[PDB]
Amino acid sequence: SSFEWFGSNESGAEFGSGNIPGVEGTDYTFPNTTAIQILIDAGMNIFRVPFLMERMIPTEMTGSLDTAYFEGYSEVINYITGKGAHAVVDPHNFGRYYGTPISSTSDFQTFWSTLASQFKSNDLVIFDTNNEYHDMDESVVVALNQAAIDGIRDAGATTQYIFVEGNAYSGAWTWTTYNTAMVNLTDPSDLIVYEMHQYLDSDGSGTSDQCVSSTVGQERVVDATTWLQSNGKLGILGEFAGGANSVCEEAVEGMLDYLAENSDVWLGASWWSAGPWWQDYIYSMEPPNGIAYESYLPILETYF
Ligand SMILES: *[C@@H]1O[C@H](CO)[C@@H](O[C@@H]2O[C@H](CO)[C@@H](O)[C@H](O)[C@H]2NC(C)=O)[C@H](O)[C@H]1NC(C)=O
Repeated sequence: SSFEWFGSNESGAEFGSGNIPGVEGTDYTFPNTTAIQILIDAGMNIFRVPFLMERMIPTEMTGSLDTAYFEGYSEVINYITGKGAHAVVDPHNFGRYYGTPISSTSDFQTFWSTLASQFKSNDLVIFDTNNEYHDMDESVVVALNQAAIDGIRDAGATTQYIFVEGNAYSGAWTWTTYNTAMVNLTDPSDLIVYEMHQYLDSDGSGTSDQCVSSTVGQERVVDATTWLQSNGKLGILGEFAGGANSVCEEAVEGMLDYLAENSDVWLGASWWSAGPWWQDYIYSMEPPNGIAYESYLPILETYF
């Protein structure tokens, strides 16, 4: 292999974000375990599974677990890890709860204790503090990541890796601009990995199948790599995608090339995304039909 990890996001349980709590099979759905097996069969060994905070612990983030939503969610997590792959537990929330930016470190830490308690003995679980903090003050974002860490560990979830995420959608290309204060994160178990996202379209939003250039991928992860090398941190590219065309594919190959050459900071990547409701989606990695599945899986498998 080139990386310690390589996998895909498995979306569905976070869809219908406009509808809280929402109803399974209408607003949202869970990932298909059979389809995950196919990607395991192909050589993928880590799976990031988004979910909404408000659906997991309704009303208040110090509250109790929704039994139904948590069992739909855990069934997928226990399938991934029961097959010996890592499962990334991902509250897909942008640093906001019911749309308000999160500003209580003690409440966020209570949220994470409650959640991380239900997974404390599954070493294959990874905890992801929050998906893409944005438009919040840097200090608050940093403290929230430290709150999550504290609630995870104090819940006894002490062997699992913790993916922490930066401000500014935790993009790699803006990391040294917004997220230099994220060095000051500690963890008693010392298993912090910095999870960065990188898309290759003009604004980096990853909503287009067009890339800026066949070198834009590596160009957008060089700064972030020297920050990890300099300050002695580990990184994982938690989301990345390209359109099904040659220029994009060249840019993903050149970025992954660069990351794999720097294996000593970069532990791997995860594609955005797989999951059973993507259909026509320009980045769908979901078998048997997904546009990325046909075009990129043959490419990415070179790095497994
Ligand atoms: C989950 O994934 C499996 C594997 O892709 C899907 O099974 C396929 O289902 C369609 C028709 O329903 C068939 O064309 C394929 O032959 C099936 N492949 C199998 C069984 O390996 C299954 O439909 C998916 N379930 C969902 C999306 O709910």
